[PDB]
Amino acid sequence: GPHSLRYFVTAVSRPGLGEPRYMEVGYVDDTEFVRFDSDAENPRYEPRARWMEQEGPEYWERETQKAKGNEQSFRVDLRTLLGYYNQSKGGSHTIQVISGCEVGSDGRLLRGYQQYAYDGCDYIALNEDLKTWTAADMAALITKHKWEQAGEAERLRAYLEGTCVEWLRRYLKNGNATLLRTDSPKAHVTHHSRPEDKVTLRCWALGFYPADITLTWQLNGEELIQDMELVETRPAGDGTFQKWASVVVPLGKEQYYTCHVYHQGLPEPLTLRWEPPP
Amino acid sequence: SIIQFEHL
Amino acid sequence: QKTPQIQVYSRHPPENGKPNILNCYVTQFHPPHIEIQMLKNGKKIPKVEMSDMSFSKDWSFYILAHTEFTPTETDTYACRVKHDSMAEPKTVYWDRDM
Repeated sequence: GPHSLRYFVTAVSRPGLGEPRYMEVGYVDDTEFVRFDSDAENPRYEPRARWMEQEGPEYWERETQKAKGNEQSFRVDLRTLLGYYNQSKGGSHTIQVISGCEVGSDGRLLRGYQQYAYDGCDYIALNEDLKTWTAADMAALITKHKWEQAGEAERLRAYLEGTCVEWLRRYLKNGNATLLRTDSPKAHVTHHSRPEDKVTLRCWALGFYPADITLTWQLNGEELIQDMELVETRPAGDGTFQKWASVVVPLGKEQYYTCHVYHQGLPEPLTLRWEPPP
Repeated sequence: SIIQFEHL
Repeated sequence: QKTPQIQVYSRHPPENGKPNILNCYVTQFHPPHIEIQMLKNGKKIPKVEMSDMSFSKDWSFYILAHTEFTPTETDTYACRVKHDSMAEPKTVYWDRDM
């Protein structure tokens, strides 16, 4: 399948509390493999996956010094946007960046990303053609003209097509088999009281990786989308994930409902029913 | 390897 | 500003008398500054470990707080979050069926 290398960047000013916090977090196929935090006692790039430790001391020193120069660039950027938006030097503000590439099975670039955000709202983004910019407001228009004059879109097309893909394949050689690891969900149904003649049937999916999963409740063969309750997928804390879905059913009609678990680790979708003890 | 960012 | 969404749940299926992990999963909040406490019978738990903060594709941040605990039949647990989006700290109570 396709692969991706993406970097999530955060720069937060905190006037009166110290220097801005800067973070660089890298993901291979949505999996964190490197992270830089300026608030550490020693600010250095650190591997977040054991398979990144084969990379030599020159790689870590090159990335660390690059992050530190990026941090200075963001410190300047936070001051610039105070002028763009006519904001005071006393407030805290956030700059966020998503940067990276999506690569297909043939090794060719599928999608390139360079997206910015200021205080949680879109600021500017590189368009899918990798030649034009989409600016979200008047302040972003200043950045757009500045970047158009300097050919910045030109500079990222070269990085996204060349540098990003080459690093992604280099990282993939060390961690390709690790990223494909899956853990299938273990599932069961629980039974809970409801007022009067109703009961709740809760279908659990536990200990699965990756996080993508689908849980459905069926009366006969009809999916009960409008009537069920479900929680957002959540981490167990040990690397796996959890999710549940529940429906309120009439008392005595529990055996009329079926739960279905769809996960990429399963040979075929799981089918479950409420099962009372002997 | 993350890109070197350009000023806004 | 975006209001945090909170889930309080155990890592393993809860069994009274068996050591476990209680999680407080806080998502969809902006700005990233946040304060998260875990309470036992209304009283702050002193050792609460925090995961590194990450952010999503809609730009909102998320983080996992957890603490070792041994559930009992009558002990009540909760997670309290202070964030600029809300006038008030928000408290979410652990429901062992959820």
